[PDB]
Amino acid sequence: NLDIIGKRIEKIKQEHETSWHYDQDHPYKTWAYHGSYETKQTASSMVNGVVRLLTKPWDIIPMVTQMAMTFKEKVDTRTQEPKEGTKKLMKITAEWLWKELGKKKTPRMCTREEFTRKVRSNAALGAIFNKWKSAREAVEDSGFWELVDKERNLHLEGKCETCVYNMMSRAIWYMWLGARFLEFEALGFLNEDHWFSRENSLSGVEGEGLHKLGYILRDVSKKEGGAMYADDTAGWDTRITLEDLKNEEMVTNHMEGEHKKLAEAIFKLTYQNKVVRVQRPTTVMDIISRRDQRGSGQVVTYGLNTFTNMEAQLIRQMEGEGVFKSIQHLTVTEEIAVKNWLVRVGRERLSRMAISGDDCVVKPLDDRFASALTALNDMGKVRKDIQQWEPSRGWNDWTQVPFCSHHFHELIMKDGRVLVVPCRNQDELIGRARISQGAGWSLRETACLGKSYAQMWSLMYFHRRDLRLAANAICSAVPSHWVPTSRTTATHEWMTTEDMLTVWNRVWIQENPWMEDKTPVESWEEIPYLGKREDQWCGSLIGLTSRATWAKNIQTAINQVRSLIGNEEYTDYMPSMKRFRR
Ligand SMILES: c1ncc2c(n1)C[C@@H]1CC[C@H]2N1
Ligand SMILES: [Zn+2]
Ligand SMILES: [Zn+2]
Repeated sequence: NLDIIGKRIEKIKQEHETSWHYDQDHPYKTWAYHGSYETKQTASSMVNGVVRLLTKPWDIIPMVTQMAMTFKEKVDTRTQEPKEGTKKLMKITAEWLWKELGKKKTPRMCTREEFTRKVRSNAALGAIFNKWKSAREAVEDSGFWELVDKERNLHLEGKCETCVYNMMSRAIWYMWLGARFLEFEALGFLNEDHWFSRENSLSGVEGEGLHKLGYILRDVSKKEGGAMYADDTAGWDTRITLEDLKNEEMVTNHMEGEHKKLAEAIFKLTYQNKVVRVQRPTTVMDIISRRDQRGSGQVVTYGLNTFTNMEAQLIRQMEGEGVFKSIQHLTVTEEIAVKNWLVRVGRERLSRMAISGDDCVVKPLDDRFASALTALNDMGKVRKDIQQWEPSRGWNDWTQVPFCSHHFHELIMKDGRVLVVPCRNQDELIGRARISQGAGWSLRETACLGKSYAQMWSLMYFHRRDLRLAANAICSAVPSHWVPTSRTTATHEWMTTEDMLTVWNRVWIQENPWMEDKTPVESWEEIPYLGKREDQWCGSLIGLTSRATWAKNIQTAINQVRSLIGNEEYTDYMPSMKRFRR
């Protein structure tokens, strides 16, 4: 309690000495509350005019148009302590999992140099405004690094002064760039050195890319066993227990010297004890604390979610296979059985899973897994939209399994070769491409963001008639040499000025380990579409009068956008499609 968080609390007390008051009408039940102080401030979604002018039929589709318009009483809930048997299962599994992940890796600190480079090419590290304008400026000023230095030496002393969260089924905890640096220095290696790659972790998909995920699910489907299970957790980040945070901290057992000490401080002082500031309209700032739940940087959150999800799913697999009988208590001989299972078949059981943070697909040895719920429920990983003790429903076909907001189609090229392609409802794709975030977008910057969406569609969603046509239209409407951009940056092969046919050949043929025949594709007409009925099932407007008029008159839409942008060098990509090729 207050000995680890007090210093942080004390410091804030003073910067607002004119405003401090222990409010008696505070709305917190599960968060420990400390005090309040005076503020008065808040980021709505803006429309991308380039993409909207080239997607006119979707102007009358509410599922698209409603996306651009516009629970914190789930952050304020509590998880129960798991039973002794559960805690033992988790500790044995976590110990074994860090050793496996460590066999072909070496923990190490990330550098000021590495951090500086990340900030100087716009990765969302969730920082705040103050003393310097942007992150770009703070990193070049040596005063910052003295602030970082002061904190760094405070952490080696086992104490914290400035590592405080700012709150804003989503909840994002921004920190000041300094606290973010120290998190990255100690734990950045998990992402920077690919601990959750499929090669390293067997269950993981870190860095794999949307073009690989379907091939990975088809490889899991080839294993002998039961249905494919894809159970979503209800508010995963809020169900992370203090026992979870303690098993995650065991990565420090593989560290040495300074690194070990810096990493122990991040886990102890910032993850297993937290200090947060929250906007309350009644407008004040509330200084609240709690020991459990996930509140880390988004990138460390991804890696530790993947770890604890891999652990939870191996234990659910152990329950289905009868490795242990009850979660109340692991006997002496059950412990040795669990250890022996892990050593004997643990790596095989990891390969039966695809795990992306809180998102999983599991192909267990058989369907006993469906009704193996005691460990999963007692660890607090309660399933979404199903009653606590109702057996999971599994999927019989890998092409129907949801994963990372997609499903996957098997698509045969006219030349016999097999593509496994990513897909989702087309209203979701079009609605997202019509949205920008933040202020001060020039017309050129708005055009370059539209071009980023268009090139992603050409590479990932070429098989959707409407998206291949709209992607060609946007790329024809934006000057040929203008560089695609984003403001928060899977593997993004579409972020390039290289010709998209050359990039398609590299991704889907040359570098595709599931494609034996490396014969290059010479034109977009060799690249197939879904069946027309399947395209309609997944949200295509093919067949509607609105869509026919849009396609027939597309040059008029392209020319409207070219007229707004002005007298620039453009390329016509529409003749890459059979119907515009005369
Ligand atoms: C153990 N620890 C770290 C690494 C390896 N093995 C293999 C390759 C070369 C360096 C890095 N990746
Ligand atoms: Zn600190
Ligand atoms: Zn589909």
